[PDB]
Amino acid sequence: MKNFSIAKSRRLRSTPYTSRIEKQGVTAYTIYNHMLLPAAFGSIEDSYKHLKEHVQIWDVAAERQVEISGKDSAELVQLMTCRDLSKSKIGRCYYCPIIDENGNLVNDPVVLKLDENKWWISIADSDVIFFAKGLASGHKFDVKIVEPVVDIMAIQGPKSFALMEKVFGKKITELKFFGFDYFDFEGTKHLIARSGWSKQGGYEVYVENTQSGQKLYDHLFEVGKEFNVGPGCPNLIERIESALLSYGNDFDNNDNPFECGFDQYVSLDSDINFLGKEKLKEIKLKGPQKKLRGVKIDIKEISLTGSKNIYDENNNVIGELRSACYSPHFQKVIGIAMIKKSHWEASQGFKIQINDNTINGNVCDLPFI
Amino acid sequence: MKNFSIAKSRRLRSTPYTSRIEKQGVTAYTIYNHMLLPAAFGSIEDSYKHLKEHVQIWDVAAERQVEISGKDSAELVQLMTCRDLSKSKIGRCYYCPIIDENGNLVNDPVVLKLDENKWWISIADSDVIFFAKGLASGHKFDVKIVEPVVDIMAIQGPKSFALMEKVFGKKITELKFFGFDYFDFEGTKHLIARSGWSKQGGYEVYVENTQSGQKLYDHLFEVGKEFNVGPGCPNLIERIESALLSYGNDFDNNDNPFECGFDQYVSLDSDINFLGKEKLKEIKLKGPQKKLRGVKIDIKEISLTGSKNIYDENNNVIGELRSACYSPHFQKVIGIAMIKKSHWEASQGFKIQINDNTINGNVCDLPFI
Ligand SMILES: Nc1nc2c(c(=O)[nH]1)N[C@@H](CNc1ccc(C(=O)N[C@@H](CCC(=O)O)C(=O)O)cc1)CN2
Ligand SMILES: Nc1nc2c(c(=O)[nH]1)N[C@@H](CNc1ccc(C(=O)N[C@@H](CCC(=O)O)C(=O)O)cc1)CN2
Ligand code: NA
Ligand code: NA
Repeated sequence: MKNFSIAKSRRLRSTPYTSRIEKQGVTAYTIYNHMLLPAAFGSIEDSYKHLKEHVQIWDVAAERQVEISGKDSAELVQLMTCRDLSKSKIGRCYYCPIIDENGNLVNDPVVLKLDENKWWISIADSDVIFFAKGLASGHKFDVKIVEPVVDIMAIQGPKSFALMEKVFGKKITELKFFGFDYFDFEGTKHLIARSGWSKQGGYEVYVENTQSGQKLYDHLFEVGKEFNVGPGCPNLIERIESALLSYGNDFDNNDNPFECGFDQYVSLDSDINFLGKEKLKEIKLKGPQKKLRGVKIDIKEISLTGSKNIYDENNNVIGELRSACYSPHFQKVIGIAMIKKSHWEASQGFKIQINDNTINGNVCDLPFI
Repeated sequence: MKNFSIAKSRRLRSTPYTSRIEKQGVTAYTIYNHMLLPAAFGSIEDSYKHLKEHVQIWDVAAERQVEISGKDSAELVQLMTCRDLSKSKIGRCYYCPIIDENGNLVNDPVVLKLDENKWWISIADSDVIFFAKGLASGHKFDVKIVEPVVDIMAIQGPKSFALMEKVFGKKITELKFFGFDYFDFEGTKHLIARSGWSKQGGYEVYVENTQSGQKLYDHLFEVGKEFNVGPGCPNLIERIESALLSYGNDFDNNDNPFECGFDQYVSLDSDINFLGKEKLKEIKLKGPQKKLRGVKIDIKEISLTGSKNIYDENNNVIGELRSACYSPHFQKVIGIAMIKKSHWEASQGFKIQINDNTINGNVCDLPFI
């Protein structure tokens, strides 16, 4: 078979939105944090054009929360990330690389400061919950760690602002990027952040009152018709163009923040303790020997399922292509590659095999646009 | 909406066997430890009948290892589990429930004792590696923790013994259940355990020398025609009939081992140090308020994708059905359910609404067969 079906089970968790999206045209799934995440609603290029011009409602429930509350909750959150949260404020979100004893990436969540003693870690695809539980047990921290009943619905695209203002009024229009607050829908208060995994604008509703969230989802579709609302999901083209990086795809637990472009989030000259601070000082002094870069490849199609080596002019491996797609903007294939320091330079040439032919590419900066 | 395609990416990791199985009729995948695990090679019933009669070779590379080595390794491994490993022997495997600060299940791995200071933890679907790393950081344990390059291939079914003897000769016939040793294939030594996720007999080859394991895979198909060898995968029907439990399906991180039938593996009266030991003591003294039980249901079809409530005659929830299938042995649907203390007794009747029919069922003992 060309395509393979996904085998559902309790373990591949469904979401509060599954039954809806399956009547709205979902065509493919991925699995993210042991949960169904839509991967396509038909054509990826059509979804991309629609996202950049209208507004979409997304089931991103698979962006699970790790809730850490209690006396030592701030310190435990800080312990896991190289980002300095000492001046963090309630009502703000923070992109926080989580690192291990080697200084290597575990996850790249968004952290929400709900209170000094209550934090939500909105995670990429790894079981941060068990990292946090292990750390807390070993450090004898006085915290409570749970995966709360939170199921994010995102509203993304340039008409997200107009749609959300229609539903919630003027107060939501004051919400700054990466801020959050609480908004009433039909008597129920929901936490809503201005965030999401696109650079096309919008919001993430952190649904705790599940039935009210399901009704809000339906209401967004009913009153969003004038904005050409449609279902959607994180878009491969958009996210590669925007260089929105994906744990497990572009970087993994063998990479450190300096190999990923996370330099601005590694706080080494402050007094905070975090895992691997250690080794991260050593890595920053010497400099990385590999780094994520963009590539352009002159061909019109690709289906990347895993890493592909890229090669030099002497057929020595000089990097690894990790994410890729056809970009209508460039009218060629673009992608994200971990490249050796020999071939870093924007415009450096390389060779790659697609099917059984050697095809030329060039290295470029991120983001692409 | 009926079946949905899986969307492949680097993050949904492929295995050393992917290219082979995709020429051998794989039709459906699940995701297990962020890795492709085959779910079907066409009809599940036909796969079931074949496994019960003959022999299958399985890609179960998604059964990842956590390797913990060094001076404090034995201690860290024991810290994670309620099972007493104090008299553990090199060359043996042990079923070892992994427990958190609440006494709840994180994973139900098989632990292989390679040396006093080298342990492999063969895991179910959760990121045990990060639990280990967290604990090790807090305790400042002198350990190395890695996910090694190990990609299990299983050989399962009543003809597995004869096929393996064919390849490896008499000495493999000496291997006892849950034992392992090293066996030469074409000059490469492979760790082989008598284990696997069926009750139909066989082995798991812990392939480290990937190229050699791939050659072995091919060789088993070539020499296994005598035994009607075929490809396959863990089988829903067989595993429910055999009462083999799956983390994330039958039990999860809100359940403790006394709710799951793991009592024999919980060591409370020895001197071992592990997480939640106090709380398991508290919990054992009250007794569980819910437990896993078997059910039989009077219909011939089901497609279970999540928990389904099961009811008494006056419409109160008495439990949650978590895994189910049609069983050709029973000529009816069977399953595994978390049932409330009020309604455990074998033979207790219940009702379940499936679409337009209320269907009768009853509670029963595990295992079924
Ligand atoms: N809830 C929420 N949770 C998340 C994601 C999200 O999407 N929203 N995405 C995954 C984690 N990855 C990212 C990647 C990028 C961003 C993001 O939005 N980044 C801004 C960072 C802004 C900043 O640095 O302050 C950027 O322009 O790069 C957020 C999460 C999983 N967790
Ligand atoms: N490598 C290996 N690793 C594993 C699995 C496996 O399948 N093999 N399976 C997953 C964990 N679950 C199980 C469930 C049952 C068994 C099993 O085999 N149980 C015997 C227990 C025998 C004993 O306790 O000694 C039984 O008959 O119930 C093994 C792993 C993930 N890790
Ligand atoms: Na989701
Ligand atoms: Na696998």
